[PDB]
Amino acid sequence: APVSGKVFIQRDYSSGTRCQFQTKFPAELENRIDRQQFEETVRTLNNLYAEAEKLGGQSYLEGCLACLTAYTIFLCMETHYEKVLKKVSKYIQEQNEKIYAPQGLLLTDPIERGLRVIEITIYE
Amino acid sequence: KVTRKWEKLPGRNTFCCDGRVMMARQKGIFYLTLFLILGTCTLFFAFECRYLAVQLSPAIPVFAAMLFLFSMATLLRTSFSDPGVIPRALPDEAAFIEMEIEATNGAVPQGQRPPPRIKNFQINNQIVKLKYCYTCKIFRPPRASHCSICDNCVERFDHHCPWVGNCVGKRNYRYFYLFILSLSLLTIYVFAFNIVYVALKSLKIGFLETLKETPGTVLEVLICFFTLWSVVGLTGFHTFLVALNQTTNEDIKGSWTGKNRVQNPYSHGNIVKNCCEVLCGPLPPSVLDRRGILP
Ligand SMILES: CCCCCCCCCCCC(=O)OC[C@H](COP(=O)([O-])O)OC(=O)CCCCCCCCCCC
Ligand SMILES: *C(=O)CCCCCCCCCCCCCCC
Ligand SMILES: *C(=O)CCCCCCCCCCCCCCC
Ligand SMILES: *C(=O)CCCCCCCCCCCCCCC
Ligand SMILES: [Zn+2]
Ligand SMILES: [Zn+2]
Repeated sequence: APVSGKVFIQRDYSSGTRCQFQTKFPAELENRIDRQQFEETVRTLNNLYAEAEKLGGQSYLEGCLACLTAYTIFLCMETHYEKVLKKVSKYIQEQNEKIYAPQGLLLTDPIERGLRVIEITIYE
Repeated sequence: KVTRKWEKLPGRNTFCCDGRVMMARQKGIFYLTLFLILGTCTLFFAFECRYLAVQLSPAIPVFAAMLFLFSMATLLRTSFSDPGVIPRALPDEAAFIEMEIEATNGAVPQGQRPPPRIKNFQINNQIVKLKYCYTCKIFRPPRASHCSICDNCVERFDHHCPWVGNCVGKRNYRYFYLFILSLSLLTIYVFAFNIVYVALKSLKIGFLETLKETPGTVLEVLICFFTLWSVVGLTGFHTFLVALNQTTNEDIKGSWTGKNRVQNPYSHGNIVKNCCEVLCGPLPPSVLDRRGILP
């Protein structure tokens, strides 16, 4: 498919140094998709990445359980962050195939671009 | 044959055991560290633990082996792993970023170098200024920096420690700190128990004959004395940067420890939560897939 222009949802460091994406609405995205579903998608991604970097009890328990084995357990077990990046990828592809592809837009997984931006590709 | 994503991945890193490793090019001193650790621990386990197990409690060599296996696992995990490298900007995204930059710069005075490309953010009620990287063609995310040796922007950069043979960033700083701590413990342990062995065996045979039996004891004493005199100071320095939640690259700049003493926005105002977030928190995976399949 041919490309008409690319916009990027820059990262947001306001709350901290943890993965959280900005909620600003692009100017080029106007007349192509209603702001409600875009805000929803960004909010769901924000909540997922918050569940990823969420400190507390589970994270510290898993860390200590790994340190009890000289960090040799990460050769066989998938860590929490990957166990939620899988959900992030699944949600992104399903949301794309559901609502984004009909409008002529593509939503990429931020794990490809280095967890820095979201490369929304506008087609014509 | 398949074309993995590491033979094309730019940078000055080395990839062995098929790509599942990532180390610097100047890994000369890494072999020296490995040989020193292994040789001293084998000298111990072969000339002093035997005696201290036959004629003392049999827990000494088992505990020493536990400490040594921990130290080796953490050192190999610090060296082999990916220190959190940021992938370079693709041509279109870099072009778009630089377009925004030049559009925001406006008319530049002639004969004067354009002002440094600096973006200012608000992190935890604090003014934080990122800096452009003319090689990666991105804006360095907060706490990131550029290793001039490896030539790839490491995330939460600390320093390019060659004694472990790899950068030290975010994904392998807990392992580096635990390797340093366990090596300091193992050094204090081997030193104390070698002194105990010499005393307990000289009380039975004498000093000259004990020394003439194995010079491995004085060899290990020298090695452990110098290794302690360095590594203990190192771990004392790091136990105060894993608590205030700072990085060596920032302490060198003297930003938070200087005239201003303004709060580092990445901290938490505590020492327990900081230690927990830096040591036992959650870490991201490798953001550049190396075992990926290129077209
Ligand atoms: C005294 C000897 C004690 C030995 C204790 C056993 C574990 C020692 C460390 C093994 C290597 C290791 O954990 O390396 C982990 C990193 C992971 O890299 P990444 O996936 O995070 O980019 O790199 C790798 O994934 C390494 C890949 C090659 C090694 C595979 C595991 C070997 C484990 C021991 C097998 C005998
Ligand atoms: C979070 O998940 C881990 C917190 C840091 C653990 C601190 C380790 C202290 C020293 C480890 C060395 C243990 C050697 C075994 C014999 C004592
Ligand atoms: C790729 O470039 C590999 C070269 C770097 C060193 C390779 C050897 C790593 C150490 C492995 C041996 C330690 C295990 C000890 C077993 C008791
Ligand atoms: C690339 O060169 C990958 C090398 C990984 C080296 C791992 C070190 C081997 C550990 C041996 C495990 C225990 C058996 C040895 C006797 C206790
Ligand atoms: Zn760079
Ligand atoms: Zn480097």
